[PDB]
Amino acid sequence: KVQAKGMGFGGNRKIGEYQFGKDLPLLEITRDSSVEMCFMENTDVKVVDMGHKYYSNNKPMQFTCKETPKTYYTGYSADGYDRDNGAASPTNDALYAGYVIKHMYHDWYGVEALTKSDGSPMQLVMRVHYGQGYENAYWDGKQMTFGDGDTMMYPLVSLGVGGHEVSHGFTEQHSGLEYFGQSGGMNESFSDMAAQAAEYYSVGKNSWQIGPEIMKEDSGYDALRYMDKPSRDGMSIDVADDYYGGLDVHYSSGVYNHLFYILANQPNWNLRMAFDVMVKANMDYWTPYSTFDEGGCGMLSAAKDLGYNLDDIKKSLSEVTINYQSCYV
Ligand SMILES: CC(C)C[C@H](C(=O)N[C@@H](C(=O)Nc1ccc(Cl)c(Cl)c1)C(C)C)P(=O)(O)O
Ligand SMILES: [Zn+2]
Repeated sequence: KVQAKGMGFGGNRKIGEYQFGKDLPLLEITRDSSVEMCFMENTDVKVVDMGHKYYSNNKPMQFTCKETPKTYYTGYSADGYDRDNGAASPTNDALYAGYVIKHMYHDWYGVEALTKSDGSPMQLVMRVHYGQGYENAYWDGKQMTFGDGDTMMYPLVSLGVGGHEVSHGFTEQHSGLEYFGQSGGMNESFSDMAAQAAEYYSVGKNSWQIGPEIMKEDSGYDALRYMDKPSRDGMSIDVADDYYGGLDVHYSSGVYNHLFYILANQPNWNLRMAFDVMVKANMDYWTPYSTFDEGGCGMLSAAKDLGYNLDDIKKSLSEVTINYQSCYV
């Protein structure tokens, strides 16, 4: 097998169709020239076509690429497409999203996005077309799985959704924030922060929302979540003092989502600087049962290591009613 390039399409009916090879770079694929077969796979990312099944052998998506129709059109029909539920090619978008997320973590932090139990780098396995009408995505400890959506959502393959799911793995392999209570809200938030960071890495801008690009225009929802004012969704909370023990992690995530938005918008600050503090806290300070307040201490320690302004962080923490005075015993 050799290194090859893939030309084709991505996007969906809402955000529009674009072309790998014109609007965005070509995709990194592999080819077995002896059999004129190509694979949606490279060293860093493997795309699996689940075929709307709930299980798979996780072999890479494979498609015919003939010397006489190097660069080849993607898709089982060699036309650049892999259409499903209003998306041009969720498998192309998954291969690109994995590239972006892998290179964001390498370029910004010199770290693998994912690693095995023994520290060896872990290939990003992006499993697409999962299930029948599955309107979600999930991380399972070793790979990222994305449905094709149904009446409410387009296929859930985007930079943001991919960044969110890969970063559940980043958290599991670092702080290990447990997926309930306050630590679980932080876990969810870090993944929503990484969705923004992936967008910022790719195009230098981010929506401050989760999933607007995959919500159908007739669903009645503009987005899954809003980071500037989480309570816009009717359930998420904007400050730590509004937390209660029965609040799901997808709603208590509003605390650190709002905090991330606030910090990134302090004078002189940007998304990358805010994410630097969060990533370093996840890597070096946050503990599996962290409270919101303890997570603020970790942010402060991380910022001190990086040389970043602590008063700007303290002001942001106070705005989401996190008690950082506790950090100084
Ligand atoms: C970026 C996205 C795709 C990540 C996933 C996610 O947030 N999507 C769902 C959600 O809002 N769930 C949710 C909300 C409330 C409760 Cl009570 C529970 Cl149980 C789950 C769904 C609505 C698409 P993930 O965190 O599960 O991997
Ligand atoms: Zn999540």
